[PDB]
Parts: sequence; C-alpha cells; structure tokens
Amino acid sequence: GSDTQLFNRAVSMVEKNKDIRSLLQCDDGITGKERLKAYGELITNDKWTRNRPIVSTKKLDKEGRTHHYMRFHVESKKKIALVHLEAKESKQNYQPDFINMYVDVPGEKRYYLIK
Repeated sequence: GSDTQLFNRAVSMVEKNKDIRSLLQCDDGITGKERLKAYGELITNDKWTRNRPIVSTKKLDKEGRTHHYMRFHVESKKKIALVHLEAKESKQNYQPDFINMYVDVPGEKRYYLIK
C-alpha cells in the first residue's frame, strides 16, 4: 500500500535526523551503532502477514486541495517517540507535500523537523 510507504519515508528522515538523535541519546561508532524502528499506532504482531493496517486521513480545503494526515510511534533502545506530520497534494494526483513535521519525546522537549 502506498500509505505505508508514506509513513516509512517520514519516520526514516525523522530517525536519521541528528537533531532528534540527541534526544533519543542514540549513538554511532565502529563498535556499535544505534538503530531506530517505528510503526503506525497500537500493534501486536509482525510484518503484514496478520496485523492492523495503517489508516490515512484525507480532507479538502476551500480551494479543493486534499490534505493527508499520518501519525505513528517510534521505539528506540532508550524510549519511544511520537511522530506527527501533515501533507498536502499539489497540482493534482502528484507527490504529497509535507508542511508540518514534529516529534514528541518523553522526558525531552518536543522537536520540530519541518514547521
């Protein structure tokens, strides 16, 4: 499903961001590097073989522009983070455009990635 990839690329840029890497106290050395993984919301299985699919939202503005909203959680070796982002379609049936992207980490201050 294309919706899943939408969150995959969003979490990838968020987990590789050095700014957020400091909040999760991640690391990166020749002896061992930290790796982060994320998923939609509540879950209790593995892969897509049998679990809850990711849900997506679509809304049009006064101009008729449809916007998409996707939110998911991320689990690191030190804690779990929440990523929320907003995207809008440009022209028509084209690549989604993100306008707002930020994360919330427990014990740390919320950090925006786009804004």
